[PDB]
Amino acid sequence: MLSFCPSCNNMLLITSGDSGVYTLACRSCPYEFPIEGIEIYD
Amino acid sequence: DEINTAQDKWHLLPAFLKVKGLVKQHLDSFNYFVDTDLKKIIKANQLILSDVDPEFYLKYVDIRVGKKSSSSTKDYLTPPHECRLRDMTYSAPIYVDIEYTRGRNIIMHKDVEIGRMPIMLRSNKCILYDADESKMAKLNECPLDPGGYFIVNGTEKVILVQEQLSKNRIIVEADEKKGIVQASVTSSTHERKSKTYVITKNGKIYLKHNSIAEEIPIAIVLKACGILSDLEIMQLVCGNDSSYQDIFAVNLEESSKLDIYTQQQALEYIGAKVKTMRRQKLTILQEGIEAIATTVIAHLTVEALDFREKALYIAMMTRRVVMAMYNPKMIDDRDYVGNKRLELAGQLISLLFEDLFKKFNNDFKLSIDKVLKKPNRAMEYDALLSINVHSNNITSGLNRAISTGNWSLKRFKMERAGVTHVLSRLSYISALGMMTRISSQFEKSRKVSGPRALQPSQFGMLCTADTPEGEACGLVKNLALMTHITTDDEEEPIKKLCYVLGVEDITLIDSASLHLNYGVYLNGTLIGSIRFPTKFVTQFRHLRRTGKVSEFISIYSNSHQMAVHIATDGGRICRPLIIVSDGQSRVKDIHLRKLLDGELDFDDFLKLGLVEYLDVNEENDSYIALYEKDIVPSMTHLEIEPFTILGAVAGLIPYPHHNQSPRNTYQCAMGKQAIGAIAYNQFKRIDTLLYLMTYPQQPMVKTKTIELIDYDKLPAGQNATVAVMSYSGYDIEDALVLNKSSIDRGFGRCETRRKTTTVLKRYAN
Amino acid sequence: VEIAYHKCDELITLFNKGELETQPGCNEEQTLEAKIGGLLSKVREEVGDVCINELDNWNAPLIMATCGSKGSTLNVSQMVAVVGQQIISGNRVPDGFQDRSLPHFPKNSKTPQSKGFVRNSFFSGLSPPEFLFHAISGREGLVDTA
Amino acid sequence: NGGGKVKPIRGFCQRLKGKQGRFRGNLSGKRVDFSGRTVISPDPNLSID
Amino acid sequence: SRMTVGKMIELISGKAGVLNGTLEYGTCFGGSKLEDMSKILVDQGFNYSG
Amino acid sequence: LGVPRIKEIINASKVISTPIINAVLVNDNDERAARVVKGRVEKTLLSDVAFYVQDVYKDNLSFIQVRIDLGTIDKLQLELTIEDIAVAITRASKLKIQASDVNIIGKDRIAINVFPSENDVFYRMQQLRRALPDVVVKGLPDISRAVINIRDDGKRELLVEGYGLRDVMCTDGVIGSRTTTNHVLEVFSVLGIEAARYSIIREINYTMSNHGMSVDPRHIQLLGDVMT
Amino acid sequence: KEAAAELELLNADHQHILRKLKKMNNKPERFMVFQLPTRLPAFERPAVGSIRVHKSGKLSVKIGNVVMDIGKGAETTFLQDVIALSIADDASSAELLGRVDGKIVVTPQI
Amino acid sequence: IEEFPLKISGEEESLHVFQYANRPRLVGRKPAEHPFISAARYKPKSHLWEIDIPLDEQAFYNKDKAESEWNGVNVQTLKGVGVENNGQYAAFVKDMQVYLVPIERVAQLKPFFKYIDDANVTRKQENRLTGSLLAHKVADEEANIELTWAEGTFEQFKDTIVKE
DNA sequence: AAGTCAAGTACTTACGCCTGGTC
DNA sequence: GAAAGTACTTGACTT
RNA sequence: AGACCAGGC
Ligand SMILES: [Zn+2]
Repeated sequence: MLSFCPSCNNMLLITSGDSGVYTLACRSCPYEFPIEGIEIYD
Repeated sequence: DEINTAQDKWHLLPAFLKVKGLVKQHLDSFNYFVDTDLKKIIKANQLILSDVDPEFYLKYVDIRVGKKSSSSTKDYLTPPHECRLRDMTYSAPIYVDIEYTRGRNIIMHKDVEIGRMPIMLRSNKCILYDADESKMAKLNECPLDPGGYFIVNGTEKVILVQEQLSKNRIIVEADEKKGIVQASVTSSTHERKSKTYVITKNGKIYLKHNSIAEEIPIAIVLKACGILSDLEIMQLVCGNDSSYQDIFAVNLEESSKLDIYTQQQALEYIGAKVKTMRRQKLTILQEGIEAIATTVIAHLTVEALDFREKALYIAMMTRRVVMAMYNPKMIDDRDYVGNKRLELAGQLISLLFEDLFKKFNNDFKLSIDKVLKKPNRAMEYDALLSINVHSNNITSGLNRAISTGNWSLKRFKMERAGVTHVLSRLSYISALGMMTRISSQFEKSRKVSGPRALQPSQFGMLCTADTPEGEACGLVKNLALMTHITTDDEEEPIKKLCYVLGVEDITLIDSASLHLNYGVYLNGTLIGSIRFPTKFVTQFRHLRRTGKVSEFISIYSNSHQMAVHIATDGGRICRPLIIVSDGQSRVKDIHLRKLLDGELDFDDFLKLGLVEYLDVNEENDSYIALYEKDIVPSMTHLEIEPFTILGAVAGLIPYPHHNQSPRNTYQCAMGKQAIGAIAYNQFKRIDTLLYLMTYPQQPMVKTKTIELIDYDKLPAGQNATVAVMSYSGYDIEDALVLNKSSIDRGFGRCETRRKTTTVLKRYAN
Repeated sequence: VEIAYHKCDELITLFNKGELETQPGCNEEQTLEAKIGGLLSKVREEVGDVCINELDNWNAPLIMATCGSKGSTLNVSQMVAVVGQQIISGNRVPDGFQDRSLPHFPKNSKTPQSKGFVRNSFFSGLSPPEFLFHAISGREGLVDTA
Repeated sequence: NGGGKVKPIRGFCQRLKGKQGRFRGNLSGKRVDFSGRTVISPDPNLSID
Repeated sequence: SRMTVGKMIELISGKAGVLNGTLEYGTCFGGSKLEDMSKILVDQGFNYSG
Repeated sequence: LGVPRIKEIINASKVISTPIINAVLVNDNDERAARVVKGRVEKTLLSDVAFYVQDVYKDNLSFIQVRIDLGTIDKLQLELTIEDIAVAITRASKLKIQASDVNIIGKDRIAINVFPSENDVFYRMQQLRRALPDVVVKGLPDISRAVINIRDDGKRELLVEGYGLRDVMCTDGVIGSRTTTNHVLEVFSVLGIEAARYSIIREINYTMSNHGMSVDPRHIQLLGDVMT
Repeated sequence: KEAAAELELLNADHQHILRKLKKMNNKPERFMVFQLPTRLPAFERPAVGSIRVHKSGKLSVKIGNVVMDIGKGAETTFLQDVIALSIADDASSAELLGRVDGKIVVTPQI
Repeated sequence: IEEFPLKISGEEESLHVFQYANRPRLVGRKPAEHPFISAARYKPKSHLWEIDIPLDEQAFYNKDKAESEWNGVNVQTLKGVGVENNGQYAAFVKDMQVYLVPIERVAQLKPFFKYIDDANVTRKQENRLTGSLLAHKVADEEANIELTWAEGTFEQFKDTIVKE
């Protein structure tokens, strides 16, 4: 989906949250996301 | 007759060719060699230091060729003739000056001869330089001899001009199936090394090398190249928009999932996966083994002390290949002269001479080590007399190498065969024809027709006629009448000047940028990245044409691929022409009348900014006219003498344009097989095989080229009448008919001279 | 020859800035490439057609090319009237430089005479960039048989 | 130490190998005695054969 | 078949040069005209071309 | 055409360059069956008709969203409505990816759900994403391209490039009685022996009867016989 | 259209840079940075000329004693967040003057 | 027509200029926003300036990951390499005249983690040498300096002003 | 755990004949 | 460095 | 004997 984190600005990968929730966080640095993710390519 | 504009243009070539002779190559390079190269090579190692004894050191202050004291030269250096008759070589002694120091605490000097060395004909150190008439009659030899050849051990051989692929430059090729490949080669001093970038699959790209074992994930390499932030990377090799994102995003994705950052895993990865360690002084082992690696591995050309320079360069190297991965075309094929560079013998002799000198060192160092390990009486000398009998290894070593054609190097370790060729003497053309000829190396391909057929870029820089029809076709070419081979100037005094012209250092520049205009490349290296290309180009060319850095260092714009190139790297062909300012020529009549009458000679027009040399890929950017009549004032340059397109050997044929190319090609091969009177000294000369003519005559129809090359002074053939009719019947297909009593008064009467050699030896008995 | 020039020049000005019906010759710029090849072809042969037709009787090349001796009517036509369309590789004189045959021609070389075309015979002589083009085809055919 | 790489050293399967060495060049490629060679030149007067 | 017209012109330019006692120049892309050789011939009693 | 083609024959190699196949359909007509069998047999129109491909993540569910535009299937003739690409979608699923689930709602939207080295789901879906607009909806896995050309005087027919043969001959809509195919070795794998020998002497005669002269009919038949 | 496009920007740039020069005039902290050739000769040697609008709205820099040096404009910006810091003697630390505004280079000419 | 005077200031401790490619401009009409809390480290002849920026607990902090791995709730860390190039000056406009103070050396700012090199070790654990490594082996050894950043300005002008 | 159809790496030949000089 | 083909040690997929 | 290079058709 090619997203990025403020500050460090590397990449955002989807990680499985415990018990039912699906989240995403930047690797090696603390962060979390509200989801509602979307992408479209033609 | 008044002076017109369509006349004096032809008078320009004799003024140009009278200063610089028909053969520049061998002469000019050998002259630069014996002065610049000799003083530089000896400066590389000026000292020999061995371990034993309290202190010993030896320094070579100066090295010269056959010149010292009040003596202008050797008392008598054997002439070319006598040297050829006695089978002796042609050489001049090498004078060296060294400073010896013993444990007797001394500092002293001397002048010694380390050995001999071959000297080429028509050189500054020869006896034939600037000599006229009776001087030649006394020295028993011909004034019209071309010169520029080495005579050793009886007969004489010639070092042939060898073509080489582009050195220290990026070249990108595309392929069916697997993908796109770019190759990078260079040499720094002792070693030569090649880098190969490759995309195997997925769009994710790999780096192959003989140093590192297997195919690194470059996105990790770039982390080891000093950059961390990711998307800065993407915004560099890809940048703003369109489809360049998703392709490189694949590698970007899976590279940072398993192992991600610029420091920790970056260096350690490469270091653990790296090949043989060379076994000595090896263990610093840490992230620091990759430090030395990351500095010098493949891209070592840039190097220095930072990670920023090399990084962006590799990134920009990734920039181009992902563009041609998108769609076909958009590449650089390796065919035409623009990507090719030729190297004169001047560099090759230096490579061969420095190897034998290096071999002498360690042997000479170990020579004194004998008595050094011996208990008593420390020795002052025998680093003189004993190394003199140990000398001459350079003599025979260099003489065997030049006579054989097999060069043995312990540094680059490149063994090259088929370099030197024996000069074939039949007619006067064959001697001048074999010289000024371009050879080629490697590339194989007897099957491939790619590097065979002629290409439009060859025009004016090479002969489009001459070619040795046979097994080898198009693999050997010839230079035109007016050409100049580029030397090397310097590096440092460009950048600093370029910075003054408004360009800025790449370090301070934030790199998000494919976006602002072009950028300035120095020998392929991105430096300035400056806006406003117009004022940059024009003013730079003005500083060239007028007061500074003439000839090479030419600048050309690149429209599609966004950049502006400045190349100072020499070893390439240059051609002269005339600048047209505004709507009309810069020459303008009376200036040329001032020339032909009494004065002004040549090379003065360069000072006045009239005639100059285009070159490289800059010849593509410019616009060249044909005739002064044809001018439409959109034109940057006109051309002087359009008939110079053909070579010197092909200038014999009358009305060449009336015929077809296959006919002119055959004559170039047969024309050198004709039998002439050769030289004046011919009767006093003993050859191995020679054919003579009795009553030679000039052609009834001459050419403008044959006068400048001095042909009709020594013509080959018999001028005779003829009739076109069907007669005989012994004629028919491709067979002529002669006439007796025309032949009985003689016609084309020949003579055949051969020789025989015997030697009376003495055994051990 | 002149009437066959501006017609193609009218076709080539519609290339980039205009639209035209394309044959099933796939993509663009190949369309007119087949048209410029077809037009200049016929014009060449047409010029050489009236040449030999009006040529005088008892001449050697006609009679010699007439029966058994040497060559054909096509050969003598190139000597006298006009030559045309030197073509190797199956196409027209691929660019050595960027988007141009020779530096002597403007950028984006399209129009006839800029690529692989000569309106001059062997008798009248050859314009300077009418030569290199002929040298190509000569070199190509020579290395072929070899 | 120094160096190797002398090619011709193979003594048996090479001389017997095809083309120049034995089977093709020498064996079925033999030489003809009582022969001659020279250039060419026309003539009307000699009948064919 | 061999198709060279450059040789056939050489005779006229050569013959005209001998009659004038001068070596006749020739070159690619230019040089001595063929037409002037015809009038140099025809005035001395020779057919204009060859 | 020329001598390297004879090399391809004489060598009798498995593969070969641009092996065109000739076939007759029914009759001479411009519409319908002419373009019908044209759009039947080749490649994948999946990446074409796909409209936009959407990737959505909401709550605990993973969604692959591909909505097909009906406009292309109407103009370009392919026989199905929705479910037959859905079974073609599950073909792709069965082949290189997974057997899990499939969804159908409206405007031909197909949803794909996945669930179980950490965070593999993101890396999983990332690869499944790019690989989706590829897989074949209809036709065979052979043909590089086809062409509809004017046959003989006024008639019409098509020529196809591929190794397919029998399968495109088995394909309904075309009469397979009189046909032809190159690279004889494969013709031996279907008709075999005699018919292949008749074909190899047919091509040898053809290509050598164009460039010039004559080889005569006798010498050719013996060459093909001693091989077969 | 080489000369065309560039002279169009030169006009504009010689105006726009004048505004942002006088837009920061009084003394809130606002900074710009310069790039100049080396060796810096000017006129006198006891032990400089300046910028201004040329006639008819043009812009010309200069130095004294028969020399004319004019250049303006800069490469693309909007990325950099920049401030110069004060370091002295390795003693104390880091005095910050605040932010940055513009960028300009000056090329010599005929 | 008119005249804009310019001056060239003196030494004044010289200067060092900061830049970082991480945070762009706010795109609003007001470009200026600034980092806080300083905490820089320093070394001679190659400085490699370190930059520390606070981390907010209020927004998307992800505490469960932190407590499991690092104490890295603590202030963010950035570093960078300095470089020098001649002929570069800085400018500020006062009244109707222009004043100019030379910049000297320049540096780039991009981050890195000691939460990494230390974590990589604790995970794993349980004669010439010139050029590159010489700038490394010496680097790690010779760098410890505590710089306290304090921002105030009065005499920064008048010092150079009276030099006219 | 046999029987299985499809994959990576490793091999021998690609021009008829002659006539000259050189180590 | 040739390119073209042919021959020889291992994995999914079943039963 | 085994080698080379040029070149001939
Ligand atoms: Zn982040």
